[PDB]
Amino acid sequence: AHSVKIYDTCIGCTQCVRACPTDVLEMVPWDGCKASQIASAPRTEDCVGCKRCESACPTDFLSVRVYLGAETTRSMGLAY
Amino acid sequence: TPPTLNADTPAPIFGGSTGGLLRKAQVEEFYVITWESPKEQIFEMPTGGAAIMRSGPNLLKLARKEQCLALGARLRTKFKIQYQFYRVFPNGEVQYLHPKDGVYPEKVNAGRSPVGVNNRSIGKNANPAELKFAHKQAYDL
Amino acid sequence: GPKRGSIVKVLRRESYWFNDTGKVVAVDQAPGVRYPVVVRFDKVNYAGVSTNNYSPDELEAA
Amino acid sequence: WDHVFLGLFWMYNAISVVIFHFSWKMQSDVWGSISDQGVVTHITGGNFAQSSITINGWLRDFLWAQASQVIQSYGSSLSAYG
Amino acid sequence: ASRFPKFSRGLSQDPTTRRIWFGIATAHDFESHDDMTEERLYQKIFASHFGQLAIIFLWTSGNLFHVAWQGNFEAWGQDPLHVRPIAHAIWDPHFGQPAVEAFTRGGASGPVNIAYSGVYQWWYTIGLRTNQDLYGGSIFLLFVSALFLIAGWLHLQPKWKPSVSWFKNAESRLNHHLSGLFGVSSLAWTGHLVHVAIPESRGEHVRWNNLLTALPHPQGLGPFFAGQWNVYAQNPDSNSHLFGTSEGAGTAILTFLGGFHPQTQSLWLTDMAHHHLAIAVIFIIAGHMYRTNFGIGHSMKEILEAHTPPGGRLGRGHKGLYDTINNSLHFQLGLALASLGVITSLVAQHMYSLPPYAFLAQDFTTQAALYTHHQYIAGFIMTGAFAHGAIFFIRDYNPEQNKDNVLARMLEHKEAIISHLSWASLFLGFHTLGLYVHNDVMLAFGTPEKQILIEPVFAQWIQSAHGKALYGFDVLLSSADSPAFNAGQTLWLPGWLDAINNNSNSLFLTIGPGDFLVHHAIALGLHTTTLILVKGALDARGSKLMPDKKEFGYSFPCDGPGRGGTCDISAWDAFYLAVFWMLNTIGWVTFYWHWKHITLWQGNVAQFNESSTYLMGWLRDYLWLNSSQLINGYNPFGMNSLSVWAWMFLFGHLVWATGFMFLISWRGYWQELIETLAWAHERTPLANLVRWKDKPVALSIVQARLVGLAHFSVGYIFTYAAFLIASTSGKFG
Amino acid sequence: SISDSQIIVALVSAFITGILALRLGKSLY
Amino acid sequence: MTASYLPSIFVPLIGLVFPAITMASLFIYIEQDE
Amino acid sequence: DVAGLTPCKESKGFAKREKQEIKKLESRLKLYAPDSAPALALNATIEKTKRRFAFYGNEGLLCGTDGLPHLIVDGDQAHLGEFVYPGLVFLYIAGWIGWVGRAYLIDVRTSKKPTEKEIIIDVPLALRIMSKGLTWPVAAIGELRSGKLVEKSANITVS
Amino acid sequence: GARFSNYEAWLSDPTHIKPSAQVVWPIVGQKILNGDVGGGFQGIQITSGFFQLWRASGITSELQLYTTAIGGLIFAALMLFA
Ligand SMILES: CCCCCCCCCCCCCCCCCC(=O)OC[C@H](CO[C@@H]1O[C@H](CO[C@H]2O[C@H](CO)[C@H](O)[C@H](O)[C@H]2O)[C@H](O)[C@H](O)[C@H]1O)OC(=O)CCCCCCCCCCCCCCCCC
Ligand code: CLA
Ligand code: CLA
Ligand code: CLA
Ligand SMILES: CC1=C(/C=C/C(C)=C/C=C/C(C)=C/C=C/C=C(C)/C=C/C=C(C)/C=C/C2=C(C)CCCC2(C)C)C(C)(C)CCC1
Ligand SMILES: CC1=C(/C=C/C(C)=C/C=C/C(C)=C/C=C/C=C(C)/C=C/C=C(C)/C=C/C2=C(C)CCCC2(C)C)C(C)(C)CCC1
Ligand SMILES: CC1=C(/C=C/C(C)=C/C=C/C(C)=C/C=C/C=C(C)/C=C/C=C(C)/C=C/C2=C(C)CCCC2(C)C)C(C)(C)CCC1
Ligand SMILES: CC1=C(C/C=C(\C)CCC[C@H](C)CCC[C@H](C)CCCC(C)C)C(=O)c2ccccc2C1=O
Repeated sequence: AHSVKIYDTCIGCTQCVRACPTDVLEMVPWDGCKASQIASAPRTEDCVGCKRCESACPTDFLSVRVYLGAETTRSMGLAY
Repeated sequence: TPPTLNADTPAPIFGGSTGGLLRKAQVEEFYVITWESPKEQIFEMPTGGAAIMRSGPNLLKLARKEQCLALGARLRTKFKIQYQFYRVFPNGEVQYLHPKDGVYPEKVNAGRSPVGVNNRSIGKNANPAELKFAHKQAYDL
Repeated sequence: GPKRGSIVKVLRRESYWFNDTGKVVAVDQAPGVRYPVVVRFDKVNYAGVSTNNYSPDELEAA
Repeated sequence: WDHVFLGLFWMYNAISVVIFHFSWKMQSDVWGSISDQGVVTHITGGNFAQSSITINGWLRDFLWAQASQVIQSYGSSLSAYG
Repeated sequence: ASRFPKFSRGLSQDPTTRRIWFGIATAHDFESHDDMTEERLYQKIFASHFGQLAIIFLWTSGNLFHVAWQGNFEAWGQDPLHVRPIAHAIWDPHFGQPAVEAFTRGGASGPVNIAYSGVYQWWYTIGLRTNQDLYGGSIFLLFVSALFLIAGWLHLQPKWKPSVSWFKNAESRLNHHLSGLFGVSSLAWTGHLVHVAIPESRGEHVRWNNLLTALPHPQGLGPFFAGQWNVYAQNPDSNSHLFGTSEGAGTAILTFLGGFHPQTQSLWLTDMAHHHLAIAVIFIIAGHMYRTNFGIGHSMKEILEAHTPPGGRLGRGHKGLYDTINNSLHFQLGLALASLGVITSLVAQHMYSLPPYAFLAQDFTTQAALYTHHQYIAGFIMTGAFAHGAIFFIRDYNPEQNKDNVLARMLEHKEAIISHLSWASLFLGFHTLGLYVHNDVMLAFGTPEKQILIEPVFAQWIQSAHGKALYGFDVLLSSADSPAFNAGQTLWLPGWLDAINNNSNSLFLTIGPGDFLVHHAIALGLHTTTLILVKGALDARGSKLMPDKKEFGYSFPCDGPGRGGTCDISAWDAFYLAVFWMLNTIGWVTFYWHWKHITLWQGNVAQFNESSTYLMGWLRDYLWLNSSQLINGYNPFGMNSLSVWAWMFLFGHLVWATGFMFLISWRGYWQELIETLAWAHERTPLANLVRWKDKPVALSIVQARLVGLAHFSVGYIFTYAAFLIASTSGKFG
Repeated sequence: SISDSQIIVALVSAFITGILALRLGKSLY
Repeated sequence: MTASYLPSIFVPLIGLVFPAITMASLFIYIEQDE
Repeated sequence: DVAGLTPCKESKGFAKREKQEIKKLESRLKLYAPDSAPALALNATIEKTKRRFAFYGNEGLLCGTDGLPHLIVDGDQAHLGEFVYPGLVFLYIAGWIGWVGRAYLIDVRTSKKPTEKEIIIDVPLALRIMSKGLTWPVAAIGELRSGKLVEKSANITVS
Repeated sequence: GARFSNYEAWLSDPTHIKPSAQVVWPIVGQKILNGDVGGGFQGIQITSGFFQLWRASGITSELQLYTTAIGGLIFAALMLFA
């Protein structure tokens, strides 16, 4: 239930989606940086808060930001 | 693309473990992963221990989604094996998740919509002191 | 935007290199690029990177 | 690595309790100075069997009592310990 | 809204156990609730204030009733030096016979506690002499608490709710507070002191049944309305007055004598009456300043706007500082907490030097408790003021309205402030530790004459300027020719100079090299604490490591392991770190005070005056020495009255140590432990018939920090309260 | 409260105050 | 102490019964989905 | 005198602080022969104690009610040898250290790999700067007057 | 143990002489760390138990220590060489 956001500074490094261990981030056609690629978070209902995404974007400050919100069973990473 | 359909393919050989399913899998969701292999190797289970996958089709049910993605990334990297995994509800309603449109989320693909994309630089969001008594937070705008 | 090998000072308020100088590498001249200028700095940030791209209206001091 | 970090403190706790046990039990029921006719008086006076059953006993009869040599060692050959 | 927290949906949909915890935590943050508007919030604040007042008055009434029912107040009244005040009785079914015989001291028929809160002297001073008066006060306080509850319920009904625009009427609220709540209350207290307290001190009974009969002055109200006001200061009590009897008592109601009553060693009642009259008149006059609706009066906004000095030295001045303080509740809360925490240290520093209650300063175990209590309260309050300043900066500050005022220029140059606070704290700590360790080595090598002893010449000069004649400075109040001396020679200096030049009370105790070092340690503590709190409050909106901190809120665990590591980064964590330093500073201050006064009361001030200049002296002559009756509260030979403290003391330690458990070990270990504990519970027969509803999870990160700090603080408070009470009351100075 | 009835008076007054606090709490929730 | 039989009536009714019933009430209020 | 302290060469409590220590040393000494290393060491210690106690009285320090010197860090001209006289030389040394370090940083910063010249010092240049750092006040004040001491385009940012 | 120890004196009376094999230079008043251990010696009292080990080994002269010291040094170099 955490809120992921992708600001318009992604240079299409594709590392955010490679790092996320939940299949949350995916690439999308969006012209404007170099290769008409951008990130997209359609499956935010599965992000646990790993913040592996933010630890990969080599932008000035950041282009993908995770905001920890309401906690659920999927986001808590529980298996019991 | 039409999402692949489940079947009754066999399961990898495994002597058991104490890191398997729990009651969460009968009152809530649980996941199942399949793949295709050309021989019989030894692969490390994401729940502890090793198992010998079988030739051709294999099907494995786990307890979380992160387990399936971990095992699938390990497969795609070490064995060069493509895979999918689903989520099954208590009432037997299968839902197809990972290769949602066939292509993995790394490679670009047409017919994909952008979600959660803001048309501004991260350092431009308004302060949290104008949007008070108004549940818009700072960034959903 | 600016010339190649030009020393420009940043104005991006949320930049590690704010009020610091850097030499342009190569500004892309495509029609629809939002941050074409590429500048490399001689001091890494908390993440370790030293190259970053800005828009021409976001950094200039000469 | 973090489990080793956490286990170092419990190893410290265990070994400290062991050495406290040994120190007090030896000074109380083993060592001493015997005089003629056989009379033997231990250092503390055999107060381990009765005073070591309560944490207060370990506080005063071991820490407070035996810590009275180091604190007032100033101006003596045992000053570096103080 | 269908589960335990009905004011939030995020916690309602939480299946884990955390739903419980964060339901009790975010229970009073009315701002961050569901569907909150600026008119429900203010009314909830109003009703909660009424409930708080009700609770306070119920507590006071309970104290009165329990001293009246089980205490020995009447006996204590006629011998306040050879009897112990009883707080209440104890009925513990776990007690043993020796414990009953031990705790049955005093005059009671069973086992009781001894009141170390000083309420006996307070109630006896203001003129209470019988359990009947205490019971009357108790029932009256029950009545007023019931009235406050009635009003609190009333002002929530739809017909009588106040509007949000009524609360923001700052002018009229300040006017009425200043005038009524301060001046009229002080005037009523002056009336009570004149009518009931002073005559009962002279000896004559005065109660409700004869209020309009007995007048407090032989020529009452005549000289007052004729301007001949000195008539009420004709003949005060003399040195032979016995407090309670009429053996050598005067008739003046108001005067300015200064000093202490020679018997009770406390201030003169007439002096308190005169002071309250003066400040009542001052407050009443100062009330009529702001325009309410009568034409005259100020506009507190144009006053703020008018104070931009010409020359742009500090930007646009105070333009806009009215709306920020009016609309934001956290700004007002921070100002209130700071101004309250300064005076709740002022009271602590004053009440021991100038004891205001009869036969105080002879209860050597009560003054210590009062000082320690009030100083710890003041520390917590001073920390809360900065906490709420940070919350204001995070969620209430508008950078567009506050365009270039002083509040914006504080954020504009915060790096300089933090750098200079850092430098001051580093300097103080370096040099204080260096001198203490040098003196330690010098005493260790048997050469005590080679230690750096520094006389506090500035404070000694100040004391000499107050009339002390020990250091021979002879400046401005010891000089017999200074106009400052001749001015107050007729009015109060005969008593002030007499009290301050008597080296047996707490009025400006003498100071030497040992006080210098402790004052510098106190300065270091204050500086480091304000450094932490100011760094937090300033880099609460954002820093170079995380320049969007305002969007994440006040308390959040971290921002991931990336970017080098951003653990413990929020402003709530700055406050959590500053709490430790606050506790440490207050511990230093209380250690200093308690050792100084123990050595004063025993009779050998030259033990503190000589064994404090090094650091082993504190560990051996104060901590280790004064713990001989504490730990001996029970032993294999029996037990005595201090046993309870000997328990509590140890108790403290335990709790304190348990705090470490929550501060050293972090969550990822405990969650991976719970995940197998749940397995073990599920895979056992005869025990899987039961079943948990809330999924068991490890405590959160900020929650773990909070629990750890709570344990640390409770232990720190308890193991020192026990020690300060046992080591003192077990010897009584 | 050296007397006997006075304790009963205190008890009943505390009970009334408790009912008042109960109503206030209900209104606050 | 005038009564001296009230402390034997109240602390058993305030340290044993009062928590026993308020914890049950609060547990029923916590573990309910409405 | 000042602060109610008597001078140390008249303090009747200094005599005891001397004679007690002397007698303790002699009690230690009487456990050996007058021609053995412990006796020589103890006699040296006693002579050092006497030389120390016969210097404080001559300097002018004020002793206390317990027979211990007390430092008047006030500015008193009769006591400049306690704080301000050593404080000035300390400030000189510390300004020396700081100035030569700052100058080394300034010089290194304009090189090829300035980060390399900070884990691997270049002793010739460092020695040159340490040598030239004797007249640091005449250089610091000169850099202040010439507007070369501080920067204005600092790289702090806060969003 | 060979150069700054009261070993030979300890051997003549092991029950009244405290072991000591370390002496301190007199510089800043630390001379008092050289306590009176007995036998005409002044130094810190050691607790390593080396005196008992040497007495049990048969070592009875400071010479027999000197040599072995040199011996150790040789092995040191040897080890380094290897
Ligand atoms: C006087 C006491 C009287 C007796 C009391 C005894 C009762 C027993 C105590 C119960 C304590 C429960 C366990 C501790 C609280 C849980 C910790 C926790 O969840 O902690 C986290 C809490 C809750 O965090 C909140 O968490 C929120 C989470 O949002 C949730 O809530 C939001 C709306 O609230 C949205 O709904 C959102 O979707 C949803 O996820 C946000 O992050 C908020 O910004 C954040 O504030 O944090 C907060 O701010 C902390 C709130 C408390 C701050 C007070 C700290 C003061 C500590 C002083 C030191 C104590 C010293 C004791 C001295 C005594 C001496 C003798
Ligand atoms: C806050 C005030 C306060 C406090 C802390 C205490 C504390 C105590 N009282 Mg008590 N008492 C009080 C007010 C108070 N009293 C008042 C006003 C009355 C008059 C009605 C009494 C009448 C009374 C009697 C008759 C007896 C005690 C006894 C006791 C002791 C055992 C506890 C007990 O049985 O309570 C029982 C309490 C009551 C029967 C009435 C409660 C009084 C008010 C209404 C409670 C205040 C509410 C409080 C502020 C809210 C707390 C909130 C908190 C949970 C967060 C204990 C020391 C017993 C004793 O002496 O044992 C040795 C005993 O027999 N009390
Ligand atoms: C004469 C008129 C008057 C009076 C008496 C009050 C009185 C009060 N108002 Mg109020 N108010 C007024 C007009 C008035 N108001 C008007 C016209 C408005 C319209 C804007 C408001 C709006 C208003 C709001 C919105 C709120 C109040 C609140 C309060 C209460 C403050 C809390 C309290 O009791 O602190 C008591 C403080 C003192 C007695 C002052 C003591 C002085 C210092 C601080 C302490 C010194 C103590 C001394 C040295 C030693 C004594 C201790 C002793 C044990 C020895 C208090 C009862 C608050 C409240 O409680 O809500 C219900 C609140 O939230 N008022
Ligand atoms: C096994 C150990 C043990 C136990 C169980 C007790 C039990 C008791 N002792 Mg006790 N005592 C002991 C050992 C023990 N003693 C020892 C070793 C000594 C030293 C010799 C003493 C010395 C002693 C004295 C001197 C006194 C007691 C008193 C009491 C009684 C307090 C009752 C009370 O006020 O309840 C109310 C309980 C509380 C107020 C504490 C709970 C507060 C909680 C933890 C914080 C708030 C809770 C929070 C809001 C959430 C919970 C809410 C809840 C309603 C669900 C109780 C019968 C007192 C007494 O008899 O008065 C009647 C008393 O004055 N004892
Ligand atoms: C962050 C913040 C905040 C907070 C802050 C704080 C908390 C502060 C504090 C502060 C403080 C707490 C301070 C204090 C001060 C004090 C002072 C300033 C004092 C003074 C004094 C004086 C002036 C005195 C004088 C005198 C003398 C000395 C002698 C004789 C007498 C006389 C009086 C003359 C706020 C909310 C606001 C806002 C937002 C942000
Ligand atoms: C006289 C006297 C006194 C007083 C003192 C005082 C009061 C002081 C003050 C002071 C002050 C108030 C200060 C100011 C500050 C400063 C500033 C503001 C600046 C800064 C500085 C700088 C900048 C420096 C630089 C440097 C150098 C020079 C060297 C190297 C290092 C460095 C680079 C750092 C006393 C009583 C004690 C004693 C007697 C005498
Ligand atoms: C039976 C027999 C045999 C055999 C024999 C044998 C087996 C032998 C062995 C031998 C041996 C087995 C020997 C060895 C030897 C050794 C030695 C001789 C050593 C020495 C050492 C030392 C002297 C050391 C020293 C030191 C120390 C103590 C410490 C410090 C350092 C050093 C190292 C210096 C034969 C064949 C003949 C014949 C038949 C019979
Ligand atoms: C022990 C421990 C746990 C596990 C501890 C647990 C699960 C807490 C539960 C303890 C029991 C079940 C409750 C104890 C009851 C208390 C005496 C009072 C409860 C609260 C009152 C309001 C009743 C963590 O989860 C943790 C997380 C992060 C850092 C450190 C730690 C940590 O140290």
